[PDB]
Parts: sequence; structure tokens; C-alpha cells
Amino acid sequence: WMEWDREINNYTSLIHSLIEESQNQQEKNEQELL
Amino acid sequence: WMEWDREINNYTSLIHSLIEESQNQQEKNEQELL
Amino acid sequence: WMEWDREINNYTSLIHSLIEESQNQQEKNEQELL
Amino acid sequence: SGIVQQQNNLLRAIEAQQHLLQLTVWGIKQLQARIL
Amino acid sequence: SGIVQQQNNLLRAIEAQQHLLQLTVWGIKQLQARIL
Amino acid sequence: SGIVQQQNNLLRAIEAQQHLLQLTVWGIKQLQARIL
Repeated sequence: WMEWDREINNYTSLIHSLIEESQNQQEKNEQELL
Repeated sequence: WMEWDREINNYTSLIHSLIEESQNQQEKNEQELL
Repeated sequence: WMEWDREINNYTSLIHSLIEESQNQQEKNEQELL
Repeated sequence: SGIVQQQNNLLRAIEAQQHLLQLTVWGIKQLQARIL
Repeated sequence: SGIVQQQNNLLRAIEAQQHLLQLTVWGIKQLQARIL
Repeated sequence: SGIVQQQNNLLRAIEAQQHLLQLTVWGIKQLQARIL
């Protein structure tokens, strides 16, 4: 269970970064379309 | 646990709507390509 | 619980195939852009 | 086309994951009913 | 535009699923605390 | 390019979530083995 905890936070941090990076590229891509 | 239930249904309803909206835009985008 | 197990593996196999297909189309799409 | 194609592949991946999400919730509520 | 639009729809779907993922983890840790 | 770039970001997000999905299933089966 401690490994599961660390693996759960590890992937949660990568998913947060990718959701945030995507959020930014979504704004940039919408800007480039205009 | 009742809050978890409502939060689980709340996000499930938003995901259903987005999966359905995406399903429609997928058909529209495929049409526009042709 | 045995049905849940089979349904869990069934969807995991479809998700693996789609993640792999997407991985390939990602490389192909990056190639076509260049 | 490859982009529209990739989008389809992503959407199907999300829908597949959504089924998985439902199955894990069913697993959780089942275990919770007996431990709460 | 439809592609950028679809991307937004996909991203929102992933974020929604991420909340669902967090909720199931909360469910699992709750049940684990009492069964471990 | 930004679209192909965003697609990569989405795909990586789905793969990351897939790992999370596997981990929650492992959590569920572990708790189920002891409560069933």
C-alpha cells in the first residue's frame, strides 16, 4: 500500500501537469485560429 | 459517503454530456473533411 | 465479481489497443506535418 | 485527416476509460455496502 | 475549428474523468483505512 | 502543429490516467480479496 500511494501521487502529478499544459495549448491554439 | 455519491454522479453526468458532444463533433468534423 | 473481472479486462484490452493505435497515429501525424 | 482520425482514437479511449471508471465505482460501492 | 473545438471537448472530458479518478481513490483509501 | 502538439498532450494524459485506473483496480481487488 505505500507503493500504491506513491504511484497514485506520481501519476496524479503527471496528469496535473498534462491537463495544465493542454489548458495552455488550448488557449494558444484558439488564438492561432483567429 | 453521500457527498462522494453526489460528486460521482455530478462528474458522470458532465462526462456523459462531453462524450456525447464529442461524438457529435466527431461526425461533423468527419463530414467537413469530405 | 467474476463479471466485473471480465469487464475490467475487456475494457483494459480495448484501451490498450486504442492507446497503441493513437501512439502510432501520433508518430504518423507528426511525420505528415514535416 | 490524421488529426480527425487521432481524435476518434482519443474519444474511443476516453469512452473505454469511462466504462472502466464505472466498473471501479461499482467495485467501491459494493465493498462500501459491506464495510459501512 | 471543429478540431480545436473537439480538442476542447476531449480535454474537458479528461479533466472530468480526473475528478472521478480522485473520487474513486478517496473511496479506496477510506475503505482501506478500515480494512488495514 | 499546435493541434498535433495538443493531441500528444491529450494522449499522454489518457495514458497517465490509464495507470491511475490500473492502480485503483489493484486497490479494489486487494480490498475485495479480504472482504470476499
